[PDB]
Amino acid sequence: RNGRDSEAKRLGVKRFGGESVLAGSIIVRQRGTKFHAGANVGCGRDHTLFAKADGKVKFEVKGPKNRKFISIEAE
Amino acid sequence: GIREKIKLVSSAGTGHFYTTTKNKRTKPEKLELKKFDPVVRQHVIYKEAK
Amino acid sequence: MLQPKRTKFRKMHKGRNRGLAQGTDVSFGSFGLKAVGRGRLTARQIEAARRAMTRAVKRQGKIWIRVFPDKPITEKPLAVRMGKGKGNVEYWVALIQPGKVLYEMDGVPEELAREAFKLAAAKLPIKTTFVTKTVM
Amino acid sequence: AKLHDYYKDEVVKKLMTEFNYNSVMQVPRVEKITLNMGVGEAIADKKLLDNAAADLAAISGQKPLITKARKSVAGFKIRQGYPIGCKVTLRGERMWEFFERLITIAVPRIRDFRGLSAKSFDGRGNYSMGVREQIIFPEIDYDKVDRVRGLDITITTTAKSDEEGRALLAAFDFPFR
Amino acid sequence: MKKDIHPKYEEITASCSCGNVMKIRSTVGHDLNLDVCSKCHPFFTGKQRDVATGG
Amino acid sequence: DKKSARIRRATRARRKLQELGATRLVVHRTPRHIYAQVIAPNGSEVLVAASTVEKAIAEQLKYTGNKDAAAAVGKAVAERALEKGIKDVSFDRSGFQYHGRVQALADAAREAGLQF
RNA sequence: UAGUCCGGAUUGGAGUCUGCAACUCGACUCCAUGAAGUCGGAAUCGCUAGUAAUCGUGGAUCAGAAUGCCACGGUGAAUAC
RNA sequence: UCCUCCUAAAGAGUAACGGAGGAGCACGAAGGUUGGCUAAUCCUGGUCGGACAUCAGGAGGUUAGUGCAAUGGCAUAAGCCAGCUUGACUGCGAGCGUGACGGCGCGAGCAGGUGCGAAAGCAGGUCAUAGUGAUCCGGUGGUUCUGAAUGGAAGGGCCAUC
RNA sequence: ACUUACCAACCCGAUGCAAACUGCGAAUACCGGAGAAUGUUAUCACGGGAGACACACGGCGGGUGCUAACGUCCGUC
RNA sequence: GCCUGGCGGCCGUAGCGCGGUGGUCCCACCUGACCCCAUGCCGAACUCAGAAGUGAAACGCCGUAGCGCCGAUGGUAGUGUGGGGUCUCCCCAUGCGAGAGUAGGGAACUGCCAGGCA
RNA sequence: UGGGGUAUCGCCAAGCGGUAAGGCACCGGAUUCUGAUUCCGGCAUUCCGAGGUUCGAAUCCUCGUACCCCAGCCA
Repeated sequence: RNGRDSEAKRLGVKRFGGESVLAGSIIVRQRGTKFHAGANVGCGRDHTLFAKADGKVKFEVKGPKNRKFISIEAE
Repeated sequence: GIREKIKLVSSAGTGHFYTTTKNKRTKPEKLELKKFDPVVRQHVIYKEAK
Repeated sequence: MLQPKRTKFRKMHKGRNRGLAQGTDVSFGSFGLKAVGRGRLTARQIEAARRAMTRAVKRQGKIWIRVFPDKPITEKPLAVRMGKGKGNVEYWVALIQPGKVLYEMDGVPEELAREAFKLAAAKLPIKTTFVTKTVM
Repeated sequence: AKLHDYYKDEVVKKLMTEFNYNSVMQVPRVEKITLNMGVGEAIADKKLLDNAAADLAAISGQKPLITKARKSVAGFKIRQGYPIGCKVTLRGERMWEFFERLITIAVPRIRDFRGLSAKSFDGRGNYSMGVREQIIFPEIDYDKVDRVRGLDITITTTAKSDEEGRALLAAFDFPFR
Repeated sequence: MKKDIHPKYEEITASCSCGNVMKIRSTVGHDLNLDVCSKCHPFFTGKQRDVATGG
Repeated sequence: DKKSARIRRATRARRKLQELGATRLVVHRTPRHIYAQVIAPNGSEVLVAASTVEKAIAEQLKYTGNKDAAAAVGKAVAERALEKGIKDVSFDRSGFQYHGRVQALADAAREAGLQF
């Protein structure tokens, strides 16, 4: 009655904090907005967060709900 | 499943068609969508819900 | 026999039984039958021990069963190969660690609590001890 | 505007006298009057709800808003978003004109009129009553009725307690058995 | 209010048998004859004859 | 709450303009005043502000809090903003409908040269 | 041509008479109420001429209590191969 | 075969005839945008009206909702309602993720043309993750690209597509 | 409408349990940056030739099994 | 300097609840609505023209810890590496070291601009 | 033990998720000296028990019960 599972989707954080990125680089492939988009970060259609400018990855905690933003410092 | 495939043909003289799917049963009316025609390079009305 | 009225999933993994216990003080009553050995306790052993206590200190007193089974143990039948699924839920155990007060008792003298807890600790598989209600 | 002027002098003055308010604005005022006609027998017929809507259109001076079902429940054979009642929210000038016709000529034309119940407050001053006939309003033609259709009135006011609503409504003499 | 979706709500004059001539706005579109008004309705005499039964 | 409903109407365009990083012209309509202030892209510091509570604007008006007053304020913010080198802003209507006197204020700011 | 100015049951109130006494449990009257019933399924009955049908009246029993019983007359058929 | 959770040892991945569930679609609005709005449940009052159909008020806080499983998300709503609409565009694509490969996915930006909005802007389908099938062979429309002497044509190619 | 040794929602106080619970949360591991010493470039790319794709036990974390097996299936050494 | 309004930083030591106070200006309720605009009914909301009245509600400010919230020190749990045992579980050396709880803290702090009062 | 089927008025047996249809019986009337036959009228199961999905369950799903059918093998 069992014996099935899907293929593993390889989510998670692809570039960590302080890690230098190019523009276009995917930072967190994820499933809802567990991590939100910050400065110079875009959120794709499947809530993939990608580097919209070059620089360094900056994980932060902002706002009244303590959300986890991801900025990019210009570098 | 039930939902059929149709060709939205261009109202200009070209043969260019978009293609899509329609529920033929619940929506028997034809489907007119002002889509983009790349041979004319202009947004023309498209017809023909097959 | 004790068993949860309605589970959420029928079969549980084995998992392990490590570390010390949480229920450690005699909370509700005045005298307590506290575990020392590790082990696990089926619902039949809890019922057997409770009947030994309830008989022993007659229908006076008040007895609290501080542990509850809520863990289903599956067995495979006889002359069945390995594989072909997980077994069937046969009984239900509580996992015990050193420190669990398994039972409490109040409304008797201490010497009857010694007597009922001796009578009922011989129906359990774990080494057991007698404790009192200490104040802080 | 007759009972609105009557409010603005004698009910404001009278309630400032009775209760020992400080502010002139702390006095209760009637916010709105909602007329509901929850028909329910329109699960099979649409013209029945249309006639209900014509009756609330006559009793107030406004089109009613045909209300839909919030949840689906099977106890009454309805479904989500199915139109099942109609209401009119009267406020402003038309609230006072309807309130004048109501306590003046509509309430006395009730069959076997004993009085309106004083324990029909919802704890916050807001009155709510029910009429059993639409005939008791002088606009509804008695020769043109098809179904007897009562309705429920709800006076919503800005009083905090319900004794304060006893006082407000009772200052319009508003029968109260 | 909106435009003409509402019924015509014109001021009329009601008059009952109590001598109470009273002009009001009502969407009847016709002058009115009544019997009972708020003035001179048997409400208090009604309550008295209600209570006055036993013996 | 009316004020809280207004702020949650404002919030989307506010956070979008903080995301783009544009200098915003925040309006604020009250039943007897209108307020208008140009705020830097960091959101903290203002640059230009005019309103009907200033007696330089209020003395030349009949009534603070109608469309003539709001047109006066829009003209004032556009003038002061052009005097301080600010040219191209983005209009933050701040939760009000772009209809009445916020439309009068913003039209008046567009006539007098402020680019949005 | 209507459940109607048909039909009067049922019920409320107010009474009269008889009788020691009308509650169980009379008869009649007045006001009000106004059911069922629109010609009756299978089946079944009476009648051959002053008959059937229909309309009233009287009497016995009886203080009072008949739509029954026993009598009396009025109008008055159809049909019998 | 594909999707979701756990096993799975706090990056990814990870097995068993291990424990549990789902898919083989739907939608021309259920997509785009603009403007607005905020749930479940319970209590009280109220014509028929009832434990539960509508109305009004209060408590409550998203226990609700999300076209369909589960998980992660969602109030700036990704939920609910309305106006106008076709970006459910065409050619490309810095850069990345993910696979042994075939392949699959995310993508700012550039050009052409468009929708909504006053504008900033947003829109290359849907809250996301399932809804699927390589090649050959062949069918239909377009494009002289080829077209075995030559001019055509047949057939082939290329683009769309079944 | 009058009584009642019976059960009991919600709420509050106290007590436990959870792989598919989390308002908390390590050690470790992993990714990225800088620095010193050490290491026969130990690293990466491209090209020639492979073999191998039956693994076994032992520690640690687990599933299954009966916390049975010199059992079976993984992770890591 | 005090107060008020706007836009932010910060995201519960910041929120709740109970009590007190404020309106010259500001703000809020308010007044009216034929117009701009609006209600799947209704100027309730949205919007417009105003300013009579009140700070009742709202909002701000000041108190108050009933709660939420923060939170040591110590110990406990766990755990990397090496070793040990009576080895489904623990112990030793060593490195890291919680969660809960306790003492306690606690009814925020602050930047820019604008207006009113002194 | 597994797979399949059935449970609906006193009995046999139809039911499509929005209503329970047939026959025999039973009840009342009639025919008849009386009974059978016959004729005229009726009634009637909230659907095996529990839980769930649904606005709504006899109907769909799951579990239990009771009775049938098929299989339970090679060694």
